[PDB]
Amino acid sequence: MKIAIVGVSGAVGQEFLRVLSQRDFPIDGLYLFGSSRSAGSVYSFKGKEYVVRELKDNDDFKGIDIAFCSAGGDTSIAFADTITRHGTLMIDNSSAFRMQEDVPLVVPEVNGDDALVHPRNIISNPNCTTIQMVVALKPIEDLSHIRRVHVATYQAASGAGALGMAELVQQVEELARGEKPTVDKFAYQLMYNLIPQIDVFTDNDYTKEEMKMYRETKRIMHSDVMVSATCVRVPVMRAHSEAIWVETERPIAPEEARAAFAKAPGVLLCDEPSEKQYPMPLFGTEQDPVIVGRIRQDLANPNGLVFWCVSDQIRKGAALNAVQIAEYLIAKGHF
Amino acid sequence: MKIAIVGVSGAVGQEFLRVLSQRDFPIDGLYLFGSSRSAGSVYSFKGKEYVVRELKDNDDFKGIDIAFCSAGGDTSIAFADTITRHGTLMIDNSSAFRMQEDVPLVVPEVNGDDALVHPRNIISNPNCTTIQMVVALKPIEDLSHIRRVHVATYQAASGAGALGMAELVQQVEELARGEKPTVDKFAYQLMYNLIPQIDVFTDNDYTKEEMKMYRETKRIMHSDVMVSATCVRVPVMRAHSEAIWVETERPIAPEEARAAFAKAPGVLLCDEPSEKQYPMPLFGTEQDPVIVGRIRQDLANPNGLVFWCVSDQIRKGAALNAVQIAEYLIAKGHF
Ligand SMILES: Nc1ncnc2c1ncn2[C@@H]1O[C@H](COP(=O)(O)O)[C@@H](O)[C@H]1OP(=O)(O)O
Ligand SMILES: Nc1ncnc2c1ncn2[C@@H]1O[C@H](COP(=O)(O)O)[C@@H](O)[C@H]1OP(=O)(O)O
Repeated sequence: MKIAIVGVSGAVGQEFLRVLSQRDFPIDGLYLFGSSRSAGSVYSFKGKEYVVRELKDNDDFKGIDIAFCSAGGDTSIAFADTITRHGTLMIDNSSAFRMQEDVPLVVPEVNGDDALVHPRNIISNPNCTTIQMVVALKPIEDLSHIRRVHVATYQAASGAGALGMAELVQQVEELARGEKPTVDKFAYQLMYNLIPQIDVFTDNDYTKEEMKMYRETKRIMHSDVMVSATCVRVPVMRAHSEAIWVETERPIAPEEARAAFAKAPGVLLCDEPSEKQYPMPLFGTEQDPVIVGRIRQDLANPNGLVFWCVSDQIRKGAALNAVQIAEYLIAKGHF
Repeated sequence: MKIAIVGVSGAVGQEFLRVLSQRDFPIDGLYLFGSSRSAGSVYSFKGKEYVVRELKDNDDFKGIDIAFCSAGGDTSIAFADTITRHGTLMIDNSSAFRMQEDVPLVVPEVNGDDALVHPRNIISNPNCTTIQMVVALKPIEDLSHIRRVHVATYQAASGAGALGMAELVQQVEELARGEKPTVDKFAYQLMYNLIPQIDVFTDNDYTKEEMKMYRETKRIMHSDVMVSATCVRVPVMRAHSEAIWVETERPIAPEEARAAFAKAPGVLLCDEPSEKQYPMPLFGTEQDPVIVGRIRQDLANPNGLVFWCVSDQIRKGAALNAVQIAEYLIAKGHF
C-alpha cells in the first residue's frame, strides 16, 4: 500500500506516524503533505527519512491508495478533488463531510460495513467525543435499544490542538511562579477553571461540539437515539472523559452491562469501586481502549444506566479510528 | 445576640468569621471553640481578639443564642447535648443529623420555614453540592414539579478542606519543576486529572456524595424527586460546577426558565452565548450567588431543561447558607 498523511505537522498527524508503525500497517511508500509552512520539513518513519511536500492542486496523489487527512475542514473541502483525483481513498479526520449522505461516517466497532460504499471516495472520521461515546454505547444498544442519552463531557486541552496543550502547560508554569496566566487559544484561563463552551454556538444555544454528539451519533448507530450533551473544556492534557446516562427500552442491570462491556471490542472495563478502580484521563492517556466504569443503575429512571468513560482523543478519538477504518477495508479485500 | 463558632480553625470556621463580619450580623458576644489543638489560639473579629476554648461537656453554652458548628460529624454527635443544653440553637454544618426527621435540613431560599420548628434545637446545613443544586432547582419546581434530575458535578479541591486545596497547589508547583507529585489527600494525582469518586462508596455503587444529592434533595424540597449524580473531583480551587438535566411534569422552555432564574433569590443569571457569558468556577470563587447559565431545551426529552451552574463551596455551600438560616429566623422574630 502507498499511503499519504495530509497534515503531518500537528498532534494528529504525528500520531498517524506513530500508529501506522505500532500496528505494522502494510506500507510500501509513504507521502507526507502539509501547507507551505511544513513543506521541506523532515520526518523519520521506520528507518527512512521523508520530506513534506506542499499540498497543491496537482497529480501528487496518483498511485496513492489511502490518504489519511488531518488538516482542517477548510483544507479537506478545498483539496478533496485533488486527493481523490486518481482514485485515492480519502479518510478525513475533519468535520467537512460528516453530514453528507454520500460520505460514510464510520466507527469500525459500530458500523464498519458503511465504509464499503463511498461514492465520492471519501470516508469521514467522526468527532472525537462521539467516537468515544458510541464505542461504549454499542454493546448496550445490542442489549436494548437506546432512546435517550444525557452526557456531560470533560474535554482535554488537546481538543484545541497542540497550541491548546501548550497554553495549559505554560499557565501552570506562570501560576507556580506567581505570574500572569496568558490567555489566547481558549476564551478564558483554563488552569484552575472549566469552560462550558467547546466550538461556536448554534441557533438552539447548543455548541457545534454538542450538536455533533447529537447528529453524528444518529448516523453512526443508524438510530433515532437523541443525545443531549454539555461539553466542557477542562485542565487535562489529552484524554477526554464522559459522564453518561442512557435510557433503554427495558432495564439493564449493572451486571449485564458489565458482561457486555467485558466482551465489547475497543472497550476496557475498569470498574472496581472497592479498589478505587475507575477510568481516569491521566491513566487513559496514550492507550487504545475506551475505558468504562462507575457502572450503576439510574436512581432517576428504572430504564436508565449510568457510567463514566475515558478515551485518548489523539488515538481512538482520531488517528487510531482512521487506521482501523483502513484495516477493516483491507480485511474485507477492499483493496 | 451571643454567637458561638465551634470548629473555628478550619476553612469553614474561618469563613464563618468572614461572613458574619461582611454581613454585619448582629453580635453582642462571640465565643470560639475547638479541640485541645486550637485552644488558646487567637482570632480577630471586628477589631477585638478572641481566645479559643476547648469544647468540653460543660455549661459553656449557657447564654449563647446560636452556635455555628463545623467540627466534624463525630464532634457534633458527641457534643450536641452540650451545645444545646441551655437552649442554644445549633446550626450544624456536619453530616451527622441530615437524615433525622426531627432536625430540619434547610436552604433558606427553598424551605426556610422548616427552620422555625426545631424540637432538638438543631438545624442541619445541607451538603455543599446539594445546596447549590436546589437553589437553582427551586425556581423551576415552582413552575412545574421536577420528577427527575441527572447531574454531573465538577467539584473543587477545597471539598477536601484547606489541605486538599493545598495539595492541588503544591502539585502545580511540583509538576512545574518536573518533580514527582505528592499524592495524599486525594486518591490519585488531581492536577491534569479527574477523579470520579467523591467520598466512600455505598452498597449501590454510588458514593456517599452522590447519595447525599439523592436523599437531601428530597428532604429540602419536600419532594419525591429522584436525583442521579456522578460526582467528579477536578483541579479547581474552591468553586463547584454542575451540569444539570431536569425533567418536569410539563415542558419549561429556556426563556421561561431564564425568566424564573432572573428573579430567583440566591441566583445570578449569567447566560449570553453571543458574548461567551456563562458560569465558570474561576469567576464564581469568593462570590455569594449560585451562577446559572447555558440554559437550553433538552434535545433528548420534550419535558427536559438543561443548564450549568457554579457556586463557591465555602460560601453558599457552607458558611453563607448557615448564616442565612440564622438571618431568616431573625427576620421572622424567632429571637
Ligand atoms: N493548506 C493546507 N494544506 C495542507 N495541510 C494544511 C493546510 N493548512 C493546514 N494544514 C495542516 O493541518 C494541520 C493542522 O494542525 P492541528 O489540526 O493540530 O491544529 C497541520 O499539520 C497543518 O500543516 P502545516 O504545519 O503545514 O501548517
Ligand atoms: N473534638 C473536637 N472538638 C472541637 N472541635 C474539633 C474537634 N475535632 C475537630 N475539631 C475541629 O474541627 C474543625 C474542622 O476540621 P477541618 O476543617 O480541618 O476539616 C477544626 O477547626 C478542628 O479544630 P482543631 O483545630 O482544634 O482540631
